[PDB]
Amino acid sequence: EVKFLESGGGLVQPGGSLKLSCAASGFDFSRYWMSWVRQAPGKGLEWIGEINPDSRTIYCTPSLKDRFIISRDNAKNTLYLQMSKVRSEDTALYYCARIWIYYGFDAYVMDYWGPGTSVTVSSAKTTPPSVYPLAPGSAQTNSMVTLGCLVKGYFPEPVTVTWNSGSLSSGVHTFPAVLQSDLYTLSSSVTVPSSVWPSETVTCNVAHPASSTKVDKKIVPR
Amino acid sequence: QAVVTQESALTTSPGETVTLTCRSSTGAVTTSNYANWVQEKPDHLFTGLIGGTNNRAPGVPARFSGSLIGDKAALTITGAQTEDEAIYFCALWYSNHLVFGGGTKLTVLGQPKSSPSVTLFPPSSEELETNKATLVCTITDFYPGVVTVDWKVDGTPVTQGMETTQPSKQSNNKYMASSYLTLTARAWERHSSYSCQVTHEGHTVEKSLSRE
Ligand SMILES: CN1CC[C@]23c4c5ccc(O)c4O[C@H]2[C@@H](O)C=C[C@H]3[C@H]1C5
Repeated sequence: EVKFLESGGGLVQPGGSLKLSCAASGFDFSRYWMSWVRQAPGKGLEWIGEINPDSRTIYCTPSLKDRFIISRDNAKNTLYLQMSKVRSEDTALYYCARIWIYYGFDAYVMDYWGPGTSVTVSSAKTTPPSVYPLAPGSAQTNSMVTLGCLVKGYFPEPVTVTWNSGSLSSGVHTFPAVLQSDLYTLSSSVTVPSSVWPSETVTCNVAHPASSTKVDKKIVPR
Repeated sequence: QAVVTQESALTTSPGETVTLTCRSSTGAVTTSNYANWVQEKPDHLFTGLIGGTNNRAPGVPARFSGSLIGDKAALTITGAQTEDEAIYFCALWYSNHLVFGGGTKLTVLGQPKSSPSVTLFPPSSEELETNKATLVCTITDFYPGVVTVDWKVDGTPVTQGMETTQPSKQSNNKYMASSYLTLTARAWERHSSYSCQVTHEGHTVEKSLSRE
């Protein structure tokens, strides 16, 4: 089985450095060109570069040669990417991919891809979220009502959100985080019968493991 | 400064034939661009499908094929299957670097079309006391998983300070997304009518509120 596993990602300060590794199994790595590709959150693929088997030839996207060095060690079956002078725009998932060259030596495909390793570049300090209620505006009736919980400005990911301490689970939706002003924000919603709220209490519980915090916010009518 | 352009999103049904295309800002795509097609399936699983314009990768199903069509490179799925719902990236070679297109989300209808449930929330009083205001528009239970979101404040579309998540899968296999409008508290106080508008499959769902 052709298989890849990347490592070396994580959180790095702006202006910091790191070295990513892509270990290749299941084929003779010394016979193949290898490439690096990345994907910033919510966005598409961006090629970084590629390197031939004996490292005599490296192609790279011009904007990134200032920061990034591609190398390989065929004895270790490993591809590397040295990242220096890193910047916010380097936050991304980083993938290695094998180059398959077809018969005739004039066609190729990027056939097998690693699962990716995540790099986050940020100077943010650990920051617990500000949790706010989402309640309908002061109010026409339907048989269900949708309530929510704004989990604003925390760092790092993740947070964990529950409703009534885990007791409300059906029809809970917790949305992906967005990045604003160097901090993460997400929301969670839950739908309950109109006859149930506000007669009965509905509360969101938000934990931020990195801050060791866990807070409750009752959803109150406006 | 080569740019590669793809359709943002296409929809087909199982058994139909669909073609995705790939355009170059330098002119016509040629065999010397060695067009590649890469499939992205959920949990960031990438797989090469076509290389060198028209070669299937080893092991790729015969229903996938590549060609040039006019100015453009093309990926054709002849007899689409529901498992082919995915994002497809094309990549073109320009002598010494590779450029990916922006990707095409391909929906292969595997469940009924479902219009979004949209909820708009005003800023909380507690947030306003920090001199900030965030409006939240939640969007659930839609399929296909493609929406466009716009915000208006007293008839002015918002071009700064709005942010929308990419659609993500629900446990019931429909899609969800959220959108945010960031304001100062003074801005909140100085305007009256607020609207989040969600367009899905050519129809707009609008939710609005008035301050105070
Ligand atoms: C993206 N990248 C893949 C590997 C390589 C290549 C290409 C096309 C046809 C080939 O046969 C081929 O092999 C190498 C190299 O010789 C020249 C360019 C590079 C480029 C495109």
